Amino acid sequence: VQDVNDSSWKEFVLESEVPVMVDFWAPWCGPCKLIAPVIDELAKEYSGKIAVYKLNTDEAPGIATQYNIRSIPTVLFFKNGERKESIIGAVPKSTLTDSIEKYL
Repeated sequence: VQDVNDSSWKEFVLESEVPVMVDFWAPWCGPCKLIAPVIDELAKEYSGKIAVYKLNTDEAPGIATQYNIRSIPTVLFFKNGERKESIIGAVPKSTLTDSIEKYL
C-alpha cells in the first residue's frame, strides 16, 4: 500500500477519481498491526476500483489534526474530496467490504 503524507494528501486523496480508503497507523500502535494484513488484502482485491493509502501519524500529524483524528487504528473513507465515514478499532474484513461496496 502506497504511503501518503501532508505533501501528497491533496493529490492522492482529495483529487482521486475513485473512492479512497485511508488507514491511519503508527509504529507504537499494537492493534494497528492486526488490521495491516486486511488493508493490504483489500487494496489488492479492489485494485482499479478504489485507492488505498496508509498514513503514519508519527510523520504526518498535520493531516490527523485536519480531520480531528485522535485515536488509532482509524480508517477513513473519502469520495470526491469529502470524508464520508470514520471507523476506529481493529475492523474486520467484512465490515470494511460493506463500506467499500456502498461507495462503489
